[PDB]
Amino acid sequence: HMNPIVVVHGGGAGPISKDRKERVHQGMVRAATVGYGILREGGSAVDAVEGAVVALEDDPEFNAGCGSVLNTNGEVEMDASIMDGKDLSAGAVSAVQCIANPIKLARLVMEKTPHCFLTDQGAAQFAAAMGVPEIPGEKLVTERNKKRLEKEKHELGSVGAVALDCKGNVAYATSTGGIVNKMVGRVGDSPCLGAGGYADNDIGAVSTTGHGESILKVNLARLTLFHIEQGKTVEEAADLSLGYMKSRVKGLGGLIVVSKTGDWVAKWTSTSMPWAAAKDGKLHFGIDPDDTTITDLP
Amino acid sequence: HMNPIVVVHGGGAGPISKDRKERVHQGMVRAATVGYGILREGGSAVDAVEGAVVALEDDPEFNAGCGSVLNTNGEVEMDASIMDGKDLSAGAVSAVQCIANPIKLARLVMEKTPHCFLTDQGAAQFAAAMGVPEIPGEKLVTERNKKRLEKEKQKNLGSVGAVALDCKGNVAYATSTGGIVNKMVGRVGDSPCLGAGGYADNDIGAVSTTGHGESILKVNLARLTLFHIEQGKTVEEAADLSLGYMKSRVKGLGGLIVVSKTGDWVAKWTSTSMPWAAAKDGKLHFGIDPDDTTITDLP
Ligand code: NA
Ligand code: NA
Repeated sequence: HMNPIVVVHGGGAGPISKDRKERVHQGMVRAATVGYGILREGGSAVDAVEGAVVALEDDPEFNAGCGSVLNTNGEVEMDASIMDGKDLSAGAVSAVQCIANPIKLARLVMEKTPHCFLTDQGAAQFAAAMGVPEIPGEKLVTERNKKRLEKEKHELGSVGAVALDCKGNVAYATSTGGIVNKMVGRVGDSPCLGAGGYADNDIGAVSTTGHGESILKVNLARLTLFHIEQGKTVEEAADLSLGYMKSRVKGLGGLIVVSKTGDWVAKWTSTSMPWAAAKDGKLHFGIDPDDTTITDLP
Repeated sequence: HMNPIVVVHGGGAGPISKDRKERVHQGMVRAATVGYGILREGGSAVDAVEGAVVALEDDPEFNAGCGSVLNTNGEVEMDASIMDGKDLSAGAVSAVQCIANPIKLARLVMEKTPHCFLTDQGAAQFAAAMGVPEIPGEKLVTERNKKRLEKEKQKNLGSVGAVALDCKGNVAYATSTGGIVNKMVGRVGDSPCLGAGGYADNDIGAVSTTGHGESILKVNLARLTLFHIEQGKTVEEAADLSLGYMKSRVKGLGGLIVVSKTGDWVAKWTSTSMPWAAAKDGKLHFGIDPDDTTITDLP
């Protein structure tokens, strides 16, 4: 049987201050631990990435769940998606408001409905009948996010995880608040199968982050896979696809990928992308290029 | 300069009833002629795909705008998307109501925002603010469809779209749908979603798709087709393969239309029927079933 692995990422974004790097280090290791945990018990690729993403949704350092950036109206409107490489079963939501964990609801969409994509008010109604707790806006809002909003007015990207399990299934999960002063009801790549992620057992899985208009226009995650189906290393593929994204539509960001045969990589063309990976009891972490650290992980 | 072409498609599903065939014909004809009149007057491919799909939106006989299916509480919710092949520029709208032309609203998203994709109340607000009219939601609601919803109490009647190659060698697609009848509030399918409902790139071509929304999304059918044309596959060979893999892998059935950078084109489907029409070299081709392909002169 396979050796399981989880890979996680934060924003493919600008350079991050070195106090915020510490809470970022700890948050990444956390999400990674919840996913590896579940795996190491022979659990599924789907639950692990869901585990991991959920831990970054509940952390206000990251641009997903609580700590989601604010739209034009200073409100949190969130996107998330999930996919299982075995059946290509999938679930997603756009523009959801007033809940803790948009990624759970994507998973609720994947397994309770014969659809794959619910948005704004219809997602919010599905939530009610699944009894998702509806909570006030402020509980997701951080004082940092109000400040940053007046900055781009008076003139931290997606989060995600990929996994391979001890059975050989892969999955991806993605979630985000979108972007600062985004138009109302703006939908990013994070809920667009192929763009914000893809998962196929006969290939591998990918979670992306960056400029989401760019990402959607090149189908960045499925493109990364196209390079692997042509038999490139995982490294090369990400580099062709990220490299295509730069040269064709002037777009920066990054992605994490795991192929069906065990290998995995975290690459980016933006400045920094927090990331972590947990395989064989070692944990791999980093933010800036060629700055990795390996630790041990129970 | 290349000879321009435009292909249009209706929904890719079960057989049409005799009483509708000539109605569907009249729709496909006017939508293709319209689009090719844009291409006759030096028009852009984006302009060509847009107008051919407005036709279909306007026509009560097709599942988009006027005549879209109803969701489970009896209302119309519409998705559309459009893409410029030159710079990969795009716009999309999901779950929109009470506007007459969603494809037209998708165009404004591409043109007049920092964003590729808008949804729901956001989309209402943006349409309203850009001078798009409000129309009683009752006007998109037709009789044929009321009897489908009550009866269902799900049928995948489909989507309409278009692809075009304009005289400069630019490609484009537009896809629009009312979706699957009886749907949950807020269900979005393949049509607004780039790489699935359609994809356009000057480097390879343009595709638009129809069928079961969820399956086209899963295998990313439009982009998947263009991957194979990249590999050497002809437009017919790639449609075969991309549609075969959706059939084997997820057991979805649909159709597509595709036009290459050279102006090679095909209509292909694995569903029983798919209304399609093309205009090219002063000629108007049209089928619904396999082998019925008529080819009359276009004046
Ligand atoms: Na968060
Ligand atoms: Na119509």
